[PDB]
Amino acid sequence: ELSERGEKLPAAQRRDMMWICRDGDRAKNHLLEANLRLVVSLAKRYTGRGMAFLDLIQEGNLGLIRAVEKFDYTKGYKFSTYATWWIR
DNA sequence: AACACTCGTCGCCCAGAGTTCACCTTGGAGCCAGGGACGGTTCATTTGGGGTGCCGGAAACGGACGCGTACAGGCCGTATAATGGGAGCTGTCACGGATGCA
Repeated sequence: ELSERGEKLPAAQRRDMMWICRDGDRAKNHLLEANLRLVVSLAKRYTGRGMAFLDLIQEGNLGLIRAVEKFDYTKGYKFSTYATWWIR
């Protein structure tokens, strides 16, 4: 929003925003690397037909990306239950 | 064993078979002369008929044209919890050389 129709942002008001942006992206990454184990545990079951183990794993990884992007913590549910549907 | 009769065979002699040799007729075979009518040709009609180009238009007909419907394929989302694969079967030998360790 500040890019066009903004203000000459001072350093105190710019560096903090940049830092929190990087922090959020890093936290997202961290959750993904945490839950790849759930991804592989789910994808182990669909083997033996069509495509290979690693292809299934990477498709589950894409599904996990989608699940994290569309997750909602306010609902007070464990993340695994929501992510399983998207992985599948 | 002694004795007294009738029949082919031939020649000859006269008449015609039928054949030749050899005489008169007469229906010609055709040759030409003359006269149709005749069928092939040609040319006058003769209006009975074929003919037609185009259209008013009536109706089919071919298609455009606009606007509805139809599954096929695609996108999307599902909130207890569910957090590291089965399986592979492997009896070769020669052997040159790199090669990871010596």
